[PDB]
Amino acid sequence: LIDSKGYGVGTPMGSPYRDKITIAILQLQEEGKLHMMKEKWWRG
Amino acid sequence: HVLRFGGIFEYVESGPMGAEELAFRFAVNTINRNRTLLPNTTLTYDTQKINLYDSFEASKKACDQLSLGVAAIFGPSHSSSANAVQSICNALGVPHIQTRWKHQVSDNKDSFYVSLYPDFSSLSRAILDLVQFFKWKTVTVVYDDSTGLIRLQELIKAPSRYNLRLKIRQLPADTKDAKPLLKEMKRGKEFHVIFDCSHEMAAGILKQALAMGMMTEYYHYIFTTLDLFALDVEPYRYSGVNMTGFRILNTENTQVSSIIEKWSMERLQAPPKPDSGLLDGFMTTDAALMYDAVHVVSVAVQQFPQMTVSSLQCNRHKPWRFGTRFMSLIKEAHWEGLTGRITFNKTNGLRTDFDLDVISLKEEGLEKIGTWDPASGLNMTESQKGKPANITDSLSNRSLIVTTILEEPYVLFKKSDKPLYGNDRFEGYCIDLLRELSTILGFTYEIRLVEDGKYGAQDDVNGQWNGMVREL
Amino acid sequence: GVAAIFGPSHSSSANAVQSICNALGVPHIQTRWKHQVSDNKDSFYVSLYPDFSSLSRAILDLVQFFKWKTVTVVYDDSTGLIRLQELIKAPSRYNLRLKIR
Ligand SMILES: *[C@@H]1O[C@H](CO)[C@@H](O[C@@H]2O[C@H](CO)[C@@H](O[C@@H]3O[C@H](CO[C@H]4O[C@H](CO)[C@@H](O)[C@H](O)[C@@H]4O)[C@@H](O)[C@H](O[C@H]4O[C@H](CO)[C@@H](O)[C@H](O)[C@@H]4O)[C@@H]3O)[C@H](O)[C@H]2NC(C)=O)[C@H](O)[C@H]1NC(C)=O
Ligand SMILES: *[C@@H]1O[C@H](CO)[C@@H](O[C@@H]2O[C@H](CO)[C@@H](O[C@@H]3O[C@H](CO[C@H]4O[C@H](CO)[C@@H](O)[C@H](O)[C@@H]4O)[C@@H](O)[C@H](O[C@H]4O[C@H](CO)[C@@H](O)[C@H](O)[C@@H]4O)[C@@H]3O)[C@H](O)[C@H]2NC(C)=O)[C@H](O)[C@H]1NC(C)=O
Ligand SMILES: *[C@@H]1O[C@H](CO)[C@@H](O[C@@H]2O[C@H](CO)[C@@H](O)[C@H](O)[C@H]2NC(C)=O)[C@H](O)[C@H]1NC(C)=O
Ligand SMILES: *[C@@H]1O[C@H](CO)[C@@H](O)[C@H](O)[C@H]1NC(C)=O
Repeated sequence: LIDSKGYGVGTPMGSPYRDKITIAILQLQEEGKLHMMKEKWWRG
Repeated sequence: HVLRFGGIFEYVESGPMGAEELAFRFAVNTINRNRTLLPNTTLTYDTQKINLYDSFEASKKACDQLSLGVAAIFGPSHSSSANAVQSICNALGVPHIQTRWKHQVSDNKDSFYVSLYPDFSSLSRAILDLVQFFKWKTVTVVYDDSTGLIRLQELIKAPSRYNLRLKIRQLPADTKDAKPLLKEMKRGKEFHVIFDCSHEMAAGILKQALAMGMMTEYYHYIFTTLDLFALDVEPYRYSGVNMTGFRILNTENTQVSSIIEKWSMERLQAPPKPDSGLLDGFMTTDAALMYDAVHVVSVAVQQFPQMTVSSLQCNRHKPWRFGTRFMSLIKEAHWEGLTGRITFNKTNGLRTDFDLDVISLKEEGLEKIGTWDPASGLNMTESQKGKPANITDSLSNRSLIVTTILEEPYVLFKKSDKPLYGNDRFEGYCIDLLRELSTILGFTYEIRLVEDGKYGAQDDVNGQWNGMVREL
Repeated sequence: GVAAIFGPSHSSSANAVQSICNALGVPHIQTRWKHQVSDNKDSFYVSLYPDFSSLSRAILDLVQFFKWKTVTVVYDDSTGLIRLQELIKAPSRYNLRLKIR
C-alpha cells in the first residue's frame, strides 16, 4: 500500500445530512454489517 | 361630553370593510363600553373611505372632517395621501396618527404627527444583529417595492464596516412571476435569503418555492414583515426549513388572546380567502396598531379635561387653540398595549423603542426563540439539550438523489432478462450500503447515474471540475 | 384659468400638485425627478428630467468601459437609494463589487 486513503460518501459542502450520515456509518460499523457486506462480494 | 374621531380608510369596491376600519370601530366600541378609561367622556367616530393614491380626495375628506370638528385624525396608509393629510394636520394644529410606515423627507419641519409603526432603522439593526448572530457571509436580499429599499439601509451599509457580500434582487411587478427569480436563486448557490415584501407576497413566494423544490434544509429565510405568525405554515412544518421571523403582537398574554378571540368573531363576518395560504383568525399588525392608536389617543385625552371639539376651515389657516398642549400630551404618553410597550421619540415622534419577539420555525410549528430590544440588542434563549440518538427516525421523509458510476463491484449493474426500473436496477457493495442506510435512516432515495462517467478531478486550466465532484 | 401647471421641485408638493392636476384634467409639467409609486393610477403629467434607470444604465456602461472591480458608491440623502437601484442590483450580473456609504 503506497497511500492510506479512505472511502467516504460524497456529500455537498455544508450539507446538513453529513454529521447524521457520519454517525450512521459509525453505528453500522459497530454492528458488523459492514464486515458482512465486505464478505459477501469479495470472493471467487 | 362627546368627542369626534375622524378616520380615512381605503374604500372597498365590493364586499366587507377593511381590517383597519373594523379594528378602528372595535377600538371605539371597546373604549366606549369599558369605563376603566374616560368615565365622563363618550367618543363618536366618523369614517371616510377613499381610493388609492388620491391625495386630493384625502385632502378633501380631511377638510370635510375638520369642518365637522375632529380632535385627532387617524390618517391613511399609502405614502402620498399620508403626506398630504400630514401637511393638512400640521397646517391647522390638528394631531395626526400614522399606522403604516411612510418615507419622510428629513428636511420636513412638520411636528403635528406621531407614528406607531416601528422605525426601519431599528428593524434594520435588528436584522443586522440577527445576521451577525447567525454568522453569514453571502446574503441575497430580495425586495418587492422600490420604496422598500429605504427599509433596509443598514444592511446595505453593513459591507462597508463588516465582512459580508450582498446580492440585491428585485421582484417583478407581476405578482405571480417569482418562478424566474427563484430559478435565478437556484443558480449561483443562493442559500441565505432575506425577503422584504408583504406577507401575502411571502405566501405566494413560499408556494412557488415549494413547487420548485426549494423547501430543503439547505436554505435559510428571514422575513422582514411583522406578521409571520399569521402565515399558514402547515406544508412547510416538517420540511426542515431554516426559517426565522419577527413578531410584535405578544400573543401569550391573556388580555391579548381574549382581544384576539373577540375580534375574530367580528372578522368571521368578513369572508376571507381560505386557499391563499394564510392562517385564519390571526390579527394583522396594522389592525392592532390602529387599536393601540385609538387606545393611546384616549389615554392622552384622559389627562386633558379641557378638550372641546372645535371646527376649523381650510380656506383660511387659523391654527387650533388646543393643538400644542394636546400634541405635548400625545408625545409624552406611554402605554402597554397590544404591541407591548408604546412610547414616542421626543425629536422625531416615531416609535423607536419597543420589544420584538424573535420567532422561528421548528418541526412542531412556529415558536419564540429570543427577544430583541434597541437597548439590550439581541437576547437569544439558549437551547442545547443533546441526546441525538434518535437518528433512526431522523431523515424520515426526504427525497434524496444518489449519484454513482457504472463500474467496480461497489456499483454493479444488475443482470436479468426482465428490464425493471427503479432503485433495484443495480447491485454491489454501494447498493447494499444504500439499502442499509435507507434501513437505518428511512429516507426515500433514488439512483441516477453520472452522465460524465468520471470520478472527478480539478481541471487546472479553467479551474472547473467534472463528473461526480462538479455534479455535486 | 390656467392652461398648464409648471409645478414645484420638492417631491411631496409635486405629488400633491400632480394629484390635483390628475383630478381636474389639467396638464402638469415636472422639471425635477421624484420617486414614483409603481402602481399609481395617474396619467395626467409629464416629466422632462432624464429617467434615472437609463442614467444608471449609462453609469453601468461607463463602469464596464473603465473596467472596474471594486466601486464605492456615496450618496447624500435616502432617496438616492431609489435613484441608483439599477447600479445597486447590477451585482450578480457582472463581476462588480460594491461598497456603499
Ligand atoms: C440552520 O441550519 C443548520 C443546519 O441545517 C442548523 O445547525 C447549525 O449547523 C452549523 C453547521 O453544522 C453549526 O455550526 C457550527 O460551526 C462550528 C465552527 O465551524 C467550523 O466547523 C464546521 C464543522 O462543524 C466547518 O464546516 C466550518 O468550516 C468551521 O471549520 C463547529 O465547531 C460547530 O460544531 C460544534 O457543535 C457541535 C454540536 O454542539 C459539537 O458536537 C462540536 O464538537 C462543536 O463544538 C458547528 O458545526 C451551528 O452551530 C448549528 N446550529 C446550532 C444551533 O447548533 C441551524 O441550527 C439552523 N438554524 C436555524 C435558526 O434553524
Ligand atoms: C430618537 O431618534 C434618534 C434618531 O434615530 C435616536 O438616536 C439614535 O439612536 C440609535 C439607537 O437608539 C443610535 O444607534 C446606535 O448606533 C451606534 C453607532 O453609531 C455610532 O457611530 C460612531 C462610531 O461608528 C460613534 O462616533 C457614534 O457616537 C455612535 O456611537 C451603536 O453603538 C448603538 O448600539 C450598538 O452597539 C453595539 C455596536 O457597536 C452593539 O451592541 C449593538 O449593535 C447596538 O445596537 C446603536 O446601534 C444612533 O446613533 C442615534 N443617533 C442617530 C443620529 O441616529 C434616539 O435614540 C431616539 N430617541 C429615543 C429612542 O429616545
Ligand atoms: C414527515 O415526517 C415527519 C417526522 O419527521 C412527520 O411528522 C409527524 O407527524 C405526525 C402527524 O401529525 C405527528 O403526530 C408526529 O408527532 C410528527 N413527528 C415528528 C417527529 O415531527 C410527518 O407527518 C411526515 N409527513 C407525512 C406527509 O407523513
Ligand atoms: C434574556 O432574557 C432572559 C429572560 O427574561 C433574562 O433573564 C436575561 O437576563 C436576558 N439577558 C440579556 C442579556 O438581556
